Amino acid sequence: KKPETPEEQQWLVEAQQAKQGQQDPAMVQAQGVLLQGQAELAKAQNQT
Amino acid sequence: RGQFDVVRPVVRKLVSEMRQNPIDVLYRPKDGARPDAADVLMGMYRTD
Repeated sequence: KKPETPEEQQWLVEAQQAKQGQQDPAMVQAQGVLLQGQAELAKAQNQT
Repeated sequence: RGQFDVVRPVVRKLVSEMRQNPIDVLYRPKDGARPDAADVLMGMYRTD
């Protein structure tokens, strides 16, 4: 959307870069339920 | 002296229709204007 500064400015730009910073690890972390299946490949190499 | 007065039912029909149409005050801001500029005029119109 980008700031249009209607009555607020400081809280917009601050939390804008902070919300974008949350998105980057979050999408990778969402794969965590499927990381259980990837961990089977890790355990496969570990037992051997 | 006669009357049939079908005149005034048609007038009263139109009178009841224009009172239920909403014409008063709203105010929408102009291009590049803040959205909180409308309630200044509309709010002080409604006070007095």
